Amino acid sequence: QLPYSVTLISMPATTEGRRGFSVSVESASSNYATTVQVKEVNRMHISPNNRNAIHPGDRILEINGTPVRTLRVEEVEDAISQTSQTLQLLIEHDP
Repeated sequence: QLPYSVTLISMPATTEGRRGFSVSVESASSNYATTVQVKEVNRMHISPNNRNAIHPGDRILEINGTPVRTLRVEEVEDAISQTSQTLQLLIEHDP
């Protein structure tokens, strides 16, 4: 009924604490990330090209090409917080 949009972005390496967003990770079974949802966004910490590509309520489907349901909760958060690494994200936009 409503549009379903998916965006692939690449976030360049930055300094510690400045990835530009946080997540809420729900882990239904075991310690795997079932769903990864963007919680907060600091637009000024995001490069101009990606500043309008990630919003609160968006869900992260894949991190650097890996579906998040196969990652442990710590691996998801490590990837976001390891600002020395380029971070590729597959983002499902919320309608």
